[PDB]
Amino acid sequence: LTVKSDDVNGRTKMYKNIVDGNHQMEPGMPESFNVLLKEIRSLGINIELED
Amino acid sequence: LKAQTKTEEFDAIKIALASPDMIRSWSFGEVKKPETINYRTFKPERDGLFCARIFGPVKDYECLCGKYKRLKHRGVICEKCGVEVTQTKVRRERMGHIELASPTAHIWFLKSLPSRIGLLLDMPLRDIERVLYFESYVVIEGGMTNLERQQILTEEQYLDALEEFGDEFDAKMGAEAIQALLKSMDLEQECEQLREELNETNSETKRKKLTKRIKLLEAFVQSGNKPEWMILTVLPVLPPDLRPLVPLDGGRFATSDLNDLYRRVINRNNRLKRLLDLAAPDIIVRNEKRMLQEAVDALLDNGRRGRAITGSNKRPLKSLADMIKGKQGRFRQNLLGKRVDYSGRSVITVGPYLRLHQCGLPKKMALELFKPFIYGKLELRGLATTIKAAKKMVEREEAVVWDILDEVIREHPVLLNRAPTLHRLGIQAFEPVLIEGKAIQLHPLVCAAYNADFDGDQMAVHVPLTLEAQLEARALMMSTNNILSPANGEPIIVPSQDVVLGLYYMTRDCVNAKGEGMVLTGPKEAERLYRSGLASLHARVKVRITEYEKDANGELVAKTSLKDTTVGRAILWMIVPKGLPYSIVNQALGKKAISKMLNTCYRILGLKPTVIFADQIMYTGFAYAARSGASVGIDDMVIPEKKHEIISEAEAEVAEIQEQFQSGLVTAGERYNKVIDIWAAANDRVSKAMMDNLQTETVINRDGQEEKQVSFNSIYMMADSGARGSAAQIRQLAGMRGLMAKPDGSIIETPITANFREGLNVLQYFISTHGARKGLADTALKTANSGYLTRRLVDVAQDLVVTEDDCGTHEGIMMTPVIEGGDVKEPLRDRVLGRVTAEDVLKPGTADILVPRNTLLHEQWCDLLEENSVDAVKVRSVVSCDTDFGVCAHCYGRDLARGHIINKGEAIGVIAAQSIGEPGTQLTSSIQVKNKGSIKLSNVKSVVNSSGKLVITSRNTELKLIDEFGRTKESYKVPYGAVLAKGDGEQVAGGETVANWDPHTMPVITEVSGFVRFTDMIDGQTITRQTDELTGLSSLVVLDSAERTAGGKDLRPALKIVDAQGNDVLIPGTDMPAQYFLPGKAIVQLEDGVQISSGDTLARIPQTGGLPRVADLFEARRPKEPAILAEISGIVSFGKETKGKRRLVITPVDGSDPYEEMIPKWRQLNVFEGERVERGDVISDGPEAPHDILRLRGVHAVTRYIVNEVQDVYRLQGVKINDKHIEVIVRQMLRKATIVNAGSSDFLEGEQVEYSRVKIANRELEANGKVGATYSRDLLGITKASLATESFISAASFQETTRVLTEAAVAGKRDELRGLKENVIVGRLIPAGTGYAYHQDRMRRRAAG
Amino acid sequence: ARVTVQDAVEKIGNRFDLVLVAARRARQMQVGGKDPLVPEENDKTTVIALREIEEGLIN
Repeated sequence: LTVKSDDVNGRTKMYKNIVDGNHQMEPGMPESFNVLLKEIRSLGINIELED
Repeated sequence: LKAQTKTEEFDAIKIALASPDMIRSWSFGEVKKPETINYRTFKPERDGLFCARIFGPVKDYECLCGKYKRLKHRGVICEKCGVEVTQTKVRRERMGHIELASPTAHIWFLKSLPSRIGLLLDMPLRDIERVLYFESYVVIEGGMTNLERQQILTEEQYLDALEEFGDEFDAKMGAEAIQALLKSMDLEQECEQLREELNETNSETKRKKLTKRIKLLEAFVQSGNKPEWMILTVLPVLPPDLRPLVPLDGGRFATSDLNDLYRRVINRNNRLKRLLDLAAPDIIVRNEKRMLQEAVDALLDNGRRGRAITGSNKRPLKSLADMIKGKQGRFRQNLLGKRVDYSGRSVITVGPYLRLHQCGLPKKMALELFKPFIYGKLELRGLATTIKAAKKMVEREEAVVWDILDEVIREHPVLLNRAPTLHRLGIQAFEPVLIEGKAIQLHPLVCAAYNADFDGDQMAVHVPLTLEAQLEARALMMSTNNILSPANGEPIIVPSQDVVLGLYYMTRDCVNAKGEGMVLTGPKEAERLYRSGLASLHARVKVRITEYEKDANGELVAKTSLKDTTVGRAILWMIVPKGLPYSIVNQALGKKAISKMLNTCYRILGLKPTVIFADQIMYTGFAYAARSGASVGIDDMVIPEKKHEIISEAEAEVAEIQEQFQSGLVTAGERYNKVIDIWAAANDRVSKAMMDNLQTETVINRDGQEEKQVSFNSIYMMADSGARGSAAQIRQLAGMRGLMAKPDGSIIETPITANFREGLNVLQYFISTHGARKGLADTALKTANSGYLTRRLVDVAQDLVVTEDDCGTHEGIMMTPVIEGGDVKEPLRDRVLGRVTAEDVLKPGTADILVPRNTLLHEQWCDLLEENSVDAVKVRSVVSCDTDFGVCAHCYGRDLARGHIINKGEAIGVIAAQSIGEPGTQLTSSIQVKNKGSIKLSNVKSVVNSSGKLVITSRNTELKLIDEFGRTKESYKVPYGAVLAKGDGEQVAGGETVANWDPHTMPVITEVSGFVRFTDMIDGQTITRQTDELTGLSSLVVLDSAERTAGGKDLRPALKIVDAQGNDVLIPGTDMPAQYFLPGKAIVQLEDGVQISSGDTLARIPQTGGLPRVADLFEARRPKEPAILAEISGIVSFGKETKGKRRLVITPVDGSDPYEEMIPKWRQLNVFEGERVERGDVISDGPEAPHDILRLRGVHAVTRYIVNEVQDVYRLQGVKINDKHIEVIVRQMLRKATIVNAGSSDFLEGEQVEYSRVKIANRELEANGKVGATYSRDLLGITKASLATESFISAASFQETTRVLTEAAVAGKRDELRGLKENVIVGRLIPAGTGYAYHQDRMRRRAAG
Repeated sequence: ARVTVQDAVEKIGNRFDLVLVAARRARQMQVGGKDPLVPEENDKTTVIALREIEEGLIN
C-alpha cells in the first residue's frame, strides 16, 4: 500500500522491473508525502533529513 | 559487520526548523511570472511555473530552447537560459524559490485553540490578534517606558506616543514587529524567572502555565529551533511535474487549479517587493502582508477564515488540506486506497482432495494474474519472439505459454484472504494447483479457521511477488505451521464432523461382528479385509501392533503388543505414524478426542508427523465416511409412550394446580413458577426416557439371543462423536423443547407442549420466533462494533515491541487459581502456560527449589507444576518488566502460533490488540456442598457459643474445602453472622449445611458473655418501644439519628456490655471498651439485664458482564456508586448527620491522621467503627474504582484483579486466552503518571513513566544524588491514550491532522521514524521483524559510526 | 517431501531473519553469480536457500 499500487511511478518502475524478473527495490516516500514536506516548507518549519 | 563506506540506504527521520538557506540548497531558479501560457500561443512560459531555465527537460535529456535533443546530452545547459539536459523524471524533483519581502506570519498557529503564539510570547491571544490584523501597534524592544513588552496601542494613541516619546521607544504593528520580539525572546532569562514563579506563585491558574511554558521553552533548547524562523522570507516552489497542467480539449482548463492559486501568490509576491522599490505607505504594504497571507491560506485550507470563493463562482479556492486530511491522514492509508493487483476476488468451493499445503486456482484467473511473469520468462529464456507477440500468443491462447504458466506457478506459493476477516488467522498461505474452473478451491478443514462456511465467501487470493514474501508465505503464513492459536496453545483446527463420523465408524464397536475373533499381523491385510468386503470394520480382531515410542534420544523404541481391537482401528494404524502409540487410537474417536489426539502427536513426536498425519486423516476421514453407509433413520426417531404419559400427568397436574388457584392456596405468581416447576420435572423425566431409549435399544444377536451395544441410531452417533448433535438439540427434535424466553426477555411459565418433529401451532411458534430473531439481531450488530473495538485497541498498543530478551529483575506478579464459588473457575496451569517463573520457587518443602528463577515453563514444566503441591506461583509479568519502551522475551514467554522464545522484532503491541478484540464479536438460602472435604476457616474470628456451636463475627469470610486429598476445592463467601457446624479442622460430608444464615436478616452478635445494659439510650429520643400487640418479646429498637429530636441528633446510642456485677468489659483480643454504637432500623431482642452468650443473635436488621462491561474496564469509566476504598489502616469513628452528608472520621494508627471521608448516609455504609479497617477494605458497596485499586492497593494488584474479572467474561464465552496480551494493555493504560515530587520537571505532570524511568536512572547516578521528580501511577482510558499520541505520523492519521499540524510543528518534534505506523506511510522496513537487522545496520549508521 | 519448515525455524530462530538470509542467497542464484550446489528439483531459489539452511552450510 505504498511502493505497490500507491506510487503511480513506483509500480510502473516495478512493471518495467518485473517484466525482466528481479525483485530488488528502494524505500518509498509516496511523492505526495514530499508535498507534505513542501507545504510546511511553505510555512516555515522546514523538515530535513540530516546525515 | 562494519558501517558500510558506500551509500546503500539512508537513515532515521526527523522534523524541526531549518533554514531558507536550505531552500536555497534546492534552488534551481526563481519563478517570476505567474503566467504559464502566452495568451497567444499556448506555449509554456519561461520564467514561470513551467520555465526551462529554472526547471527544464520535458523530453528525456532535453534542452527546451531546442538545441540539444539527443540523449547524448547530460548536464550541458542552454547558456542563454540554463536548461540542464536531464531527466523529465528529475523534473518531479525540481524545487525553486521566489524572494519574498512580505513577512509571512503564522495565522494558523494563532487562531489555533492550542494558542501556539499565545503562550509562546506570554501575551494574551486576543491582543495578539489585534496586532496581526494590523489595527494595533504592539510595543517591541520596550520595557521601562510607560508601556511594557506585552501591550498594544491604538493608532492615534501611538501618534500621541510620538509626541510623548520621540526617543528611547518603538512600537510597530504586526508580524514585522513580532519578528523583532522573536529576535529578542531570551529563553533562559525567562527560564530563571519561570522557576522563580515556580517558587513564588502557588496557584494552578499561574503555575500550570508555568510547567508547560518552561517545558516548551527548553523544548526549543531540546531542538535548537529559534522562533525567528516563524517569519517566512523565501518561498519554496513545488516541482512542475507535481501540479499537473492539462487544459480541457476545446479551450478550457482541466488543470489542477493549484496553479491558478500559486498564480495569485506570485502576483502578490512581486507586488510587495515593488512596494519596497517605490516605498509605499506602511498601512498598505502591511495590507499586502495580509494579502500574501491569504494566498498562503487559500493554498492550505483556505486557512480557517472562511473559504473565499473563486472567480465569480460558487466554489471555494482549492484545498491541499483536503489533500492532507481526508481519512486516516492521506488516501492510500484511507479506506479505498489502492485495490490489490496480482490477486483475485473469487467465490469458493471444497475440493476434498487438496493436500494440506495447497489451494486451487482457476486457469482463466491464472493467465490474467501472471502475464508479466509470463513475459519475464518468455524473454529471459527467449521462447517468444517479442513481448508483443507474447501478448498475441495468449491472444491465441497458445499451448506454449500455458507451459510457461506452469513455470510461474508450480512452486510459486500464494497468500489467501477474505473480506469479513478481522483476525490474523484469516490470512494464510498455500501452494497453487491448476484447476480448470472459476472457483478457488481449498483444504476443507481450514475453512473453520477463516470461519468461512459456504454462504458466499469471496476470497481475494494474493500473490507474493518478491522473494521475501514468497518465503514469508511458506514460513509463518504457511497453513501447516500456524496449527496453533496465538490465543491458546491448542491445535486451531479440530476435525469438523463429516471426517469424524467416518472415523467414528472406523474405531467402532457393534455387537454383531463378521470376523469377530480372528487375528492379523498387519494393518495392511486389514485393508485387504474390509476394502474388499469379506469382513466388517467393527469385528473384534486380535492384531499384533508393533508400536513405537521415541523414548530414546530421538529413536522410536520397538515394543511388540497385541490388542483386542476393531478392524477400523487396525486400518487406523496405517494412518497413525509409528511414533504415536496405539493406545490413544484404541478409542471410539470423538470430536474432542481427535482434538487432543493431534495435539499429543505434536508435543510428543513433532510437527511434521502431525501435519502429514492430519493430511492422511482428512482423506480417510471422508473416505470411510462414504464407506459408512448408515446415515439417517426415521425408525430411530421413536417417541416413547412415556412422553405422552407424562404430558397426560403434566395436564392433570396443572389442571389441579389451577384448581388450587380457584381455591386460593397458591398465588398466580407462586403458581407461575410452579407451572415452571413441574413441567421442568416432567421434561427431565421424558428426557430420562428418550435418552436411555437412544442409548441401549440397539440389541442385536451375538452368542445368545440378543445383546446390547450403544445405539447404532445415527442421531446418537452425532451425540457420541459430539460432532453436531448435543443432548439439548436432541431434546428439541424428539422431545419437548422446554421453556422459552418471552418477547420481554423473561420466561413464559408454559413450555412448547409437544415436539417439532411432530406438531405444534403458530402461538407456540410466536414464542419460539422471539428466540430465533434474537440470535439474528445479535450477529447483525456485534460484528461492526468488534472492528471498532479493535480500532481503539490498535489505537493504544501498535508501537509496543519486544526489544530485549532478559532484563535484570526478579519482580513479577502472582498467578493463582481463581477458586470461586465451587471448584476453581480458572486453574493455575493455564495462566502459567507460556511464561517464566519470577524467582527460584520452592516446594511445600521449604528451601527446595522446584523451578530455578529463569526457566521457560512449557508443556512439561506445566505438567511439572501440576504434580507438585505448589498452588501459588509468582511469575514474571509483562508490566513488571524492567525493559523500558518494550518487554523482554522472558516477561512475555513463548505462546503464540509458535511455542518458542518471543523475538526481538516481534511487535506484541498489535497482536495483543487483535487477539483481545477477536472474541469481540462473541461477547454479549444455606451453603451445602455436594463434595467431600473439610472446613478451613480463613481470616475470621469464630467463637463458640451455647450448645457448643460456632458463629462468624465478620463479613470477610472464605470457606475452604481442604479435601482428604489436600487441594482447596470449594470456596464460599459467607455473610455477616452465621451458624457454623465445623471449626478449623473438621471434615465435611456430602450434602451438609456448614454455614446457615438468614438472607433477610443481618444479626449483630456479641463475642463475650454478660449482661446488657442500655446506656445513653432513652425511649423516645434514641430508641423506641416496639412491643406490638402481635409480639410478646420485650425489645428496644434503635432508630436512626435523623428522626430524633434537637438535643437528640447529637448522639450515637451506646450498648454497654457489662459483666456479672455491672462494669464495662474489656474485649479478649482487642483493648476496646464495650460500647456498641448501633445503626438505624436494628430490631433488638432483649430487655434490661439479659445475659447474652458468646456468639448470640442480639438484634435483627431486615434487608452487564459482557462486551459493554469490558468496554467500561478499558475506557476507565468511573461507576455510579463506587465501593469507597479505605485509604489507611486505622480505627474509625463517625460524625455529622443530615445536612448533605454523613462524615466518616478515620483515625490512622501509625500514619497521617487527617484521613477522613465525607460519605452520603444516602449511600449504604457497612463500616464497623469497632473494627480497624485496612488500606484495601471496602467501606460501602457496589462496583469499585480500579483507579484507587491501582494506587491504594497496588499496580500489580489491580493488573491481576481486572485480568481475573475480564477473563471471567471469557468464561461466559468459554474461550481461553492467555493474559499476557491483556496485561500489556494494562501496562499501556499506566504508561503516564502524575508526578508527586517537584524538583526536576513538575509537581503534577501527567508524564510518560518510562521517560521518567531513565530520568531517575541517571539521577541516582550521574550529576545528582536525588533531585529528580518521582511519580505516582496514573491510569487512563484507551480513547484518551489514543488522544495522547506523541509522534505526529500516527497522530495525523486518526486525530485531526490540522490539530497534529500545530501539535508537533511548533515543537519540531524530531521522531526518527521509530514506530511501525510511521515506517509504513514512508514505505520502509520497520526496525522490527525482517527489518530488524535491516534497521540494525541503519540505527548504528544513524548518529553513530 | 516438503510441507513444513519446522526445520528452518530451528536454525535461524527469529522467523524473519530467515526471510532475510535465504532471500539474498536466492538472488545470487538468480543472477548467474553462482549456481545451486545442493541439488534442486524445480524449486524456486527461495526454497533452495532453505535447503542450504537444513544442510547447514549456509545461514
